[PDB]
Formats: sequence, structure tokens, C-alpha cells
Amino acid sequence: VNYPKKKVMHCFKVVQYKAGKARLFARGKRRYDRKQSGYGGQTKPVFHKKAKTTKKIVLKLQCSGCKSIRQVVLKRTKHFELNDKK
Amino acid sequence: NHTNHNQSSKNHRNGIKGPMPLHLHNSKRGSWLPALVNARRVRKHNQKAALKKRRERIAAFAAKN
Amino acid sequence: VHSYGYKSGTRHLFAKKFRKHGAPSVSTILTNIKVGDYVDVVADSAVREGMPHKYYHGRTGIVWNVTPRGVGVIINKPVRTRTLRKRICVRFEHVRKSRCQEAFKAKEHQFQAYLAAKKAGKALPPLKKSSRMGGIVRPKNVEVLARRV
Amino acid sequence: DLTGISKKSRVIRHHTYSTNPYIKLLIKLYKFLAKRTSSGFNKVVYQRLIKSRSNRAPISLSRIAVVMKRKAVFTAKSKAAPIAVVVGDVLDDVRMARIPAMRVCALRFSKSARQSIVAAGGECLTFDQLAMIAPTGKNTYLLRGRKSGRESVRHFGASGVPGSHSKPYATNRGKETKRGRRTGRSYKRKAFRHV
Amino acid sequence: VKMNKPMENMLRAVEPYIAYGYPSLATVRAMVYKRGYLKINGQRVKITDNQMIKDKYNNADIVCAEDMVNQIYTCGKHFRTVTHGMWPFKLAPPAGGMRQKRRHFVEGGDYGNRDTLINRFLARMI
RNA sequence: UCGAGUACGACCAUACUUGAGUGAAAACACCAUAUCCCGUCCGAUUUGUGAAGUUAAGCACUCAAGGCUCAGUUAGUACUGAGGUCAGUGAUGACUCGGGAACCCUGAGUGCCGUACUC
RNA sequence: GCGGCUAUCUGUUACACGACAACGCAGGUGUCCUAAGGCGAGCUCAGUGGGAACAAUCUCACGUAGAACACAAGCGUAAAAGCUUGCUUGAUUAACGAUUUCCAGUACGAAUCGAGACUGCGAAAGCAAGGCCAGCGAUCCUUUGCGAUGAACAAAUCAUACCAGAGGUGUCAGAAUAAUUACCACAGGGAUAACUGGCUUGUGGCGGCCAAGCGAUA
RNA sequence: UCGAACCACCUAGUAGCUGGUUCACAUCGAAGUUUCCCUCAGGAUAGCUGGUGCUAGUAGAAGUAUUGUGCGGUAAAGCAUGAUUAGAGGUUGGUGUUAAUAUCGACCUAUUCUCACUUUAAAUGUGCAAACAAACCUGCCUUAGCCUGCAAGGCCGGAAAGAAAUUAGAGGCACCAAGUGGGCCUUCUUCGGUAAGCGGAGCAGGCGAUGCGGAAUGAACCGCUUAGGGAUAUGUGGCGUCAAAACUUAUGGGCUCAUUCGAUACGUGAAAAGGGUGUUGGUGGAUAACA
RNA sequence: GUACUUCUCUCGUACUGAAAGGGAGAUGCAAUGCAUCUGUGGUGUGCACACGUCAAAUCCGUUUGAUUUGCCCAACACC
Ligand SMILES: [Mg+2]
Ligand SMILES: [Mg+2]
Ligand SMILES: [Mg+2]
Ligand SMILES: [Mg+2]
Ligand SMILES: [Mg+2]
Ligand SMILES: [Mg+2]
Ligand SMILES: [Mg+2]
Ligand SMILES: [Mg+2]
Ligand SMILES: [Mg+2]
Ligand SMILES: [Mg+2]
Ligand SMILES: [Mg+2]
Ligand SMILES: [Mg+2]
Ligand SMILES: [Mg+2]
Ligand SMILES: [Mg+2]
Ligand SMILES: [Mg+2]
Ligand SMILES: [Mg+2]
Repeated sequence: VNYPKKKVMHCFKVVQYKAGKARLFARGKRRYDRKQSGYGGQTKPVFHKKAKTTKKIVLKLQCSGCKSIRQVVLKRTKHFELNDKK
Repeated sequence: NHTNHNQSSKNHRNGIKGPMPLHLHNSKRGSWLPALVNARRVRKHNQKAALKKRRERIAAFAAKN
Repeated sequence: VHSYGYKSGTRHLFAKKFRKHGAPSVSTILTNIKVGDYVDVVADSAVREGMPHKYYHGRTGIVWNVTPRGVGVIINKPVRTRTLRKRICVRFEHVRKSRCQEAFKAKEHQFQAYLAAKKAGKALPPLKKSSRMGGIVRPKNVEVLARRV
Repeated sequence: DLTGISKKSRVIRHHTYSTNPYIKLLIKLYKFLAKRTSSGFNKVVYQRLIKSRSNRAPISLSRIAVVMKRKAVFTAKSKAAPIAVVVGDVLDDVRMARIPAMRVCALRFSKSARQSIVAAGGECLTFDQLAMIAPTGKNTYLLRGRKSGRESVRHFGASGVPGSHSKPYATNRGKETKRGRRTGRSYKRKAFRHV
Repeated sequence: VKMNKPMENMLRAVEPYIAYGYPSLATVRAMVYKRGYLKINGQRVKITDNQMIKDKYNNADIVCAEDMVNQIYTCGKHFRTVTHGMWPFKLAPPAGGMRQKRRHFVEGGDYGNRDTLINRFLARMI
């Protein structure tokens, strides 16, 4: 699918949310560092079977007015470009 | 094994209870607001009237008794 | 149980009738509904935006809600051992003002107006006559019957 | 002889499962009266005695005062003060400071409800003492007392069904307010639904 | 039972089970006198005296037993009252027997409508 | 000036569409024109603007066919709910107690009304 | 056992309300679109019947959809819902309020009626909170957005919390997964095969009348 | 004792699996279905059911009709979307011919044949409503709607009665808790299969869970459904003996001889055409002569 | 074992929020103030009310007003 680089808003810069930092010191990973530490098995399950190949698109409508990023979420599209209507 | 047999006779043992009448759960709620926001304010006045109508009663029923 | 969508097994049900297609009436747009009257929820196609589920098609019931362009209708649904007063939300074109009471709307309108005429009224104009009794009937053509082959 | 009439039989509670020897006296008193009289009261006050202990809900003096004030506002203003009969038992009410001089007839009274009456100016009766005053129960205002709001009746329900403001059976009050009772935990028990 | 339009269709639908007809005067009181029971206070109380009748019906018109008959023999004005005030007539199986019970009265069996021939059928049952 | 005339319509073919006939006043209609808003690649369409004119189309009125509507059949037929220790054949067939068609063909007729104006 | 389908969609099954099953039949789905969304206007499609330097297209007829509508199919639509153009982002926030379908009347998913903004397209009435109806995902965790706590106090980070989303569980109401056993063991099962008893009468093999004629029959 | 010894212990290991589970009577009394589950030998959830109830309850009653009033597209029907196609002969291709000719397809026609797609086209169904506020004569208040009053909502008093049958075997909820979640047969119809005592369904009835009476015999069929007895009378089925009943009916009308007659349904089906020059019946058509 | 027991704890009379935290009487005048008792309507025992009604006689079955207890439904207020 295509999507415009610019959307006018009356209530604007598009970034296509792609986060995933995966911090250390996250409470669920500190637990994990503690919980899967040492002996025992791989002490937690892990998604092995296949997946939904197509991924849903969060889209962050960051207003050019300084602050307060919005987030819209599109549908599941394989190819996503911000070509903006050539 | 889908059967649907004996089911219509199970639904008619304890009976297929009739529906509740309209004076049951007639909550005009989730309906169209500009109606119920007016059918609200008119209930407030009609309650100030219901309270007021009992005020003269007792006071008429006192002196006139 | 491969398909059970919101519009399943409904070819002939939502299909318009023969030689009567297209836009809805101007009567059905100029109807007048209140909270309380009865309506036949006859889902017509050719509007395709606001049709109820199949089940609520031959069904008639109170209007508990009249939004700007959606009539809210309660409908009795015999689920398994009890009936639910379902609360459907459809548009006006899927709705008729249900006759289902003209049977006594028009009865007690003239029935009382003559019971009053029979009780007090002004006078008692004689009404419909008796139906089933005897009679020395005079025939007008004799006949018999044996066979025709 | 096909009937279908198999389940139309209602459970009426013919007798009492109480073993209190002072209520089997009131019951024999109010079988005599409830049977060999044309009293509508005595009929009604008899089924309420043989009734159980959870079904004879107590009325507080507050409830008795207010409803006896709603009677005494429309009377001859000098006719008589009817007797507030409750077939449960009367409990004091620290939310009612001033109590009128009202006659009450209960199977029981709190020690603080009997003194609150007698201090007020009224006299609390019994049922062997009301069979002497209006045994037919003329001028008696019969009362139940609220049995809703009882903690038993507000667990009745499912509490996970839309439109079910019942209380789940949970010792830990901060145990079950998570997923299923939150709008942001993939579904929130719909607080309203037309039934 | 009356033979209104609503009623006689309730007979149409259950004819394999019922066997009806039109009762002679002689068979209406034979029912009421030999087999007539009333609904006194929810009980099947035999009609032993006219005093049992007026206490049960009370309806200013129904005094004696030949009076219940005239309310039943004609469609009457008190017919939903005289009949509903009575218990269904628990009867004996007809002496001499029934020809069949599975086939209509016109096809050699015996059920459905037998116009005025149910007297020859109730006589053997009263 | 009287029936209808336009424009608004409600039922939506009895109203449709065919070959014509018919149009007496008005009134629609085509009609004149790019002198403006206008947008037409086009004065076609529409949209500025009026009357040399014309019933040529259009349109309503007439007959007069498919189709459509009403009925007479078709037909108590097909089919059907119920009932047989019915009959055979495991083919439906009749019966009894009821419901009861359709296509067809012979017909009937081929719109109706409702608000304002105008005469 | 391989083989193939559990989550879903249309027709059919399916019996004139609804419901209704089969490794039941036929097909589709896990997408694709900044337009294939929205709106207004203009127009009328498939086909055909004839016509013009070039030679298709401009011609006008007649054209109830025989086309188109992102796709499966079915409904549906003709001064459109299709075609062309215009101007646009309502495909957004939605205080989400209610409801429908599945239903246990629980989710979810998809829909329907709304309300509040802010809006777009329209002269306007109205139309639009996607492209109708298949196209999708819980707890925990990670993650971003959004603007109270860390409990002796104070400050800044850091973490957490509330809130709304995303990363996903296709076994699709969501364990983190390869064999082989004839050396096998156990619990049981005729719920279930080989076996055995039947049943199935078409297969495989036997027979009848009638023979174009073969040779009307030796 | 060995595809992991033996002893003791954890250990009374776990078992959705198998077996068993101890008195009586009384009162009632089912289910094999819904959805969800690494679920399909099990659970959970509804339904079914019991107990305890609460409550003003001839009503907010009904597996029923009537009356109106909607709905539908199956049966039958009929062949436009399709057919399916050859039979009568005549624009478009190739071709066998001597601008003259066909030839088969496409077509062209009047048709035709018999089918799924067609139509408010059934029966059976099903949704609703039907008497004390559903109509009136009135009057409130905020007026939301729309430019005082209509209409609207929440109300209301004055007034209202019936000249939709029946049962009217009492309505309404509520709580607690089992068991069941392997059904099978059958009627009607009907999907799949060569077929079935087959698999999958819809409807109702059953059996299960249930005897009794009789179809010799049978879970299911036919009657009837069930406290302990007596009598009277029937049901289904019968009346020659077994075997109660025509002690072999005063039986009446015909039929029937059968070298395996025939004789109670559903048992499974008993016998399929075919003929005759056979015994009894009926219709078409001669002679007034059959041999 | 029985008898006694201040003290405390426990459950609950108050709920809610993730948390900091907060925290429910009604009516009239007001948009906080002052007297400071069911909160509203509806369905609604019993009794008192008058209302007549075959009613042996007159006490009760009929009923209509009053208050309506419990209960339920609707929508106020308040936390
Ligand atoms: Mg409380
Ligand atoms: Mg017999
Ligand atoms: Mg599509
Ligand atoms: Mg398509
Ligand atoms: Mg649209
Ligand atoms: Mg669903
Ligand atoms: Mg949702
Ligand atoms: Mg979608
Ligand atoms: Mg749209
Ligand atoms: Mg057919
Ligand atoms: Mg019904
Ligand atoms: Mg039996
Ligand atoms: Mg036998
Ligand atoms: Mg005997
Ligand atoms: Mg003989
Ligand atoms: Mg009241």
C-alpha cells in the first residue's frame, strides 16, 4: 500500500513507528534474567511455530506543532511505502 | 454427533417462558441522547411537582381536618 | 459449519421481488414512527446499509427508540427456554408501520361509537345481521350427480 | 390420564423447622386465630411465623418510625396510633435519635431497641399480648423489614455476565479486579445490558 | 363443546383421538344425571341434589339440574359456565364394543364426526 | 369558460411500448442569439438572453395488438397436514378428515387521485 | 496410518420463519487499495443494429443489466452504488452509548443505530466515522504513545503504574517439541481394526423370455 | 527375577481407565444436546431435573384455535438466465461440384423434447396484536420538534366498555445441587452410498428408564401406559384343538383345489416380466351360420 | 470439664482509586445558604375508608380511596 508523507490535520509528519529497543532493566526482563539463570531448562516458552507473515502498521502522526505525538494504526499490509502520491 | 432431537421437547418442559412485558426493564438507556436528556429534565420537574403536591396535601389535611 | 456469516443462506430472503427493484418508497421515507408503535421489520435490500440479521425479517415489535435515521425495535426471540426481547437497530426503510392492530383499532373506533350509540349515543342505527340459522329454502335449479367419464 | 400438571406444585412450607418452644406457642395461637377467624391479618401473620429465620428480616426502629410517620400523617389526627407489627425482630437504630411513642409487636427486640422504645414513650408488645389487643389485628401496621442489600442476595448472580452487579465470592478483595474487570484487559464485563 | 369456528377446528386437528357428534336431548341429561360431577372447591362432587348446583354456579340463572341441561342442550348463554363448572365426564367403555378405533367412522372404524349417531355410542357408555 | 393545462406529486405498466390518429384557448415545447454570469474541444448538451416564429418533433386526448391488471377456466387437478393390523410393492396407489395451486387458454380493460394557480 | 482440513466466507446441502450434519458438494480467505476511500456533478453499461481520408472512433438507433462494482460467490444498483471528472482525507478523534450476529446470550471478529467534536465534499437537503457483508488474536512479556508511585524525607535519572495502541499465539478462546519398538510393558477398549458371527446381491462367476440375424435358436 | 536385578524406603506413587460401593418406604425424576477445552473414553458452561423457597397473583398463562395482520419461495407448476438437442429448410467458414451447386457447424425460423433456473406459488408453518388507560373528554408542567396552538415526550385526572374460542387445571422471578454430555429405534423427507439390519440430517414419537395386553417369537411395532384388591365393560387381537370365546355361528355374497394351496402388519420380502390351448370377471366389434 | 475476664484482635457498620488519595441524609430559596425524616414514580401484603352488592342477619366475601411494609422495574441525587 502507499501512504502520503503529509496529512493535513485540523484538530502531520509521518514516521512509521518501528520501535523495539528491548531495554535491559525492564521489570519483565530482570525477572527473566533472574528466572532463566543457571540450571533448569530454558525456563520459559518460545514461539517456535510459524507466524502471521503480514504485520500491522502503527503510524505516528507527530504534529509539527512541537509536542503530543499521535498514533494511528493501519491494517495489515505486506508492502508499505510513504511515496505520497506521485 | 449433532441431533436436535429431544431439544424442542426439553424447551417445552419448563416451558418457553413468554417475554417480559414492556414495563419490565424499559430502560430508555443507550438510546438516542437528545430524547433521554429531555425525558430526564422533565422527570426532575415532575418530581419537584410530586414532592410539592404531597406538601399541600398534608398541610391541607392538617388544617382542614 | 463452514460458513455462518452475518448474511448466510439468504439468497431468496433479501432478494427483491420480481419487477419491483430499485430505490425505496417515498412513503417509507415519509413514514412517522414514535417510541411505542409496532413495526414490521421487513429487511429490504437495495439499501444494503442497516439491514438486520436474517432472523429479524418476518418479525414485528415495539419501537423502543427512534434515532434520526435509525428505528430501534424490540423483538421477541425464542432462544431456547425463554424469549429474549432483542433490541435491533435498523434504518427506517427496513420498517413498515405494522397494521397488526387495525383489527381492533378500526373495531373499537366504530364498535364503541355504536356501543355508545347503543348505550347512550344519540340513536341506535341497526347493524350487521345474523349469519347462521335455519330456513325453508326455495330451490332454483335441480340437479343430480353420477359420473363424468 | 395424561396431565402435564407435574411441576405446578408449589413449596408452601407447611410447618416450621424452628425448635424454639415459645414460637410453637405463637404458632398454635395463630393457627387458631388464622383458621377460626375472618381476619386477613391472622392469615398473613401465620405464614410469616412458620417462615424461616433468614426470611424474617429485621426492621430497624428507623424503618418503623418513618413508615409509622407516613401513616400518622393521614389519620383522624386523634384516632389512634396503630401497632407496628413485625414478624421478624426489631433492632435499634443509632441514626434515629428521637423516636415517637409507638407501640410495636415483634418476636424479639434488641436490648437497645427495647429500651429505645420504652424510653421514647411507647410500649413494646408481644404476640401473646397482641392477641389481647386486636386479635383480628384491627389498626395494626404489619411490616417485613428489608431483606435486599443483604450480603447473601448481592452475591446471587454470576458477576462476569454483562449487566451483573453481583459480588464475586472472593476473600481477597484485591484479587479479582484484573483481566475481565478492566476495559484494557481485552474485555470489560459490560456494566449494562438490556434484559 | 360449542361448535364455533375457533372450536370445531380444534376438533378437526385431533379427530384420530376424539369421537364426537351432536348430542340428543335424551343423551345430554343422561350424561348430566348418571355421570355429572361438579367442581365444588376443586373436587369432583357428584350432582346429588339441586342444592349442589346453585351453590357452585351462583349465576342467577342456573338453579336445577334440568337447567344445566338446557344450558348445554342449546349453545346457551351460560355454556362456558355450566360446562367449565363441571368435570369432564369420566365414562365407561361402551358395551357391545367399538368397531375399531384407528379408522374414521365413515371408513368402517369409529372416530371423527358421527352426526347424531353418537347417541347410539353414548347410550352404551352412560 | 369549462373540461383540462404545468409543476409538484402519492400508488407504481390497467399507467409500459408499439403503428397512427389528435391537439380548439392557453401552457409546455422546440425556437432566436454569444450582446453577459457561464462551460460548452461543440450554443449539441446547459447557461446567460427573448417571441420573427411552429405543432415538425415533444406532450396530453382518441382508437387497439403484444405486455400488464382483473376472472373464467385449468381444477377440487397437481401437490399437501393428518389416519390407518389400508393394498400391494419398498415403485406410490387409492381411501378417509381436511387445505388447495400454477402455466396455459376463453375473457374483462388498458390508469387513478391531490395540493396550489388559471379560465 | 499416510493423505488431507481446525480459524473463517458465499452458494448448495436445507425441507417457503429461524435452526439444521456429514475426509458432504462446489468455490474463496490469512489479502489488495491515498485511491479501488469520501463527496458532488456529468454520463449510461454488456451487447448489438447499420454507417466514415485513413478504416478503431466520431454517428445517431434499440438496448431491465445479458456488463461493471479490487477478489470467491450471492444479493444489490441505470438521471447509480457502475463510467468520467472535480474537489478531498470521515480510512481521523470518537466521553463510547446501545445493539446484531457466534452465543453461555461470554469474549473475540465483523457489522448496525447513535452522541460529542473536528471536518471534507455539496447551492442544498443530505452524504462520510473506509472500500458492505470473509481478510483475524487473550493473560503475561517486550514496545511506543500518553501528561501518580518508588513508602525515613528531598532532588534529578532509572523503574513501575494508569491509559491507547503495536510485536502473537493459523492447533486461529492462544503447552515452547522428532523418531522407532518384532524385546516392548501397562491401563483399558468390541466406543475401535485383523479375526470371527452375520448383513450388504452390486463385483466375480450362473441362469430367462425376445433374437438384426448368427447358425429366429442343434 | 534382567531391553535395566534384588531388598527397604519415598509410596496408600498417579490413573479422564476397569472392577466394587452395605437398609426400607415414600415424594418427585431425567439426559446423551448447546458452546469452550492438545478437546472427541474427560471436563466446564447452558438445557433437562430435585430441594428450599420468596411473592399481591385466573395472569407477564398456553407446544391450541379464531380474527385481523405481516413474513417466506420448498411442493406443484412453468421454461426468461440456461438448457439439452435433433426434425422441417435458409447469413457465415472451410470444401466435394459444372458466374450454377451444395456441405456440414455457426447461425435464420416455427418449434421440439424433457431438466436444473424462474413466480408473493401451495399445504404445513412462524411474527404480532386483541378491554380499564391500547380510545376518549380533558390539563399539566420542561417545552425537546416546528414555525399562541398543533404534534412530542414524562405525566395526569375527568371519564370506558367490551351482547379472540378454550383450558380458565395459578403468574412471576430466585437460590442451592446433582445426574446427563456414547444414545438407539421409529414416522414423515432426504443428503451420501452398488446396497444394507449403512452413514449424516430435519420433524414428532418412542425405547433407554417400562411393565401389562397380543402380533406364536422380538428393547422399539398394535393397544394401553402402570398403588393393593373385587366387579362391570371394553382396547389391540381374536372365537376348530392346543386356547378363554361362533360347544364348527340357522352365518350370509361370491371366490378358491393349489403333485408345498392359502391363511395376523412391521419382522427380511414372496417372488419379476412373460404367455397359454386354462378356471371366474369385464369392454370393442360378426354372423340367425360352430365342427 | 464448668464458672469469670478486662485487654486486645477479628469480621462490618463505607465505599472507591493503579496510585497519591478521596469519601455517600432529604426538602424548600439559590446557583452556597436556611428550617433540616421514606426520595421519585410505577407494581405492590395487611388495616381504615366508604362502596354497594342473593347475602340467615348483618358479621363477613366484593371493591373503590388512604398509607402503602417487603419486592421488583424506571430514573434522581450523592460518594
Ligand atoms: Mg445495604
Ligand atoms: Mg377390536
Ligand atoms: Mg466481494
Ligand atoms: Mg464477481
Ligand atoms: Mg454511499
Ligand atoms: Mg462469530
Ligand atoms: Mg467489538
Ligand atoms: Mg471487513
Ligand atoms: Mg458510503
Ligand atoms: Mg419441482
Ligand atoms: Mg406459536
Ligand atoms: Mg410399550
Ligand atoms: Mg408372526
Ligand atoms: Mg368380565
Ligand atoms: Mg361361505
Ligand atoms: Mg402509591
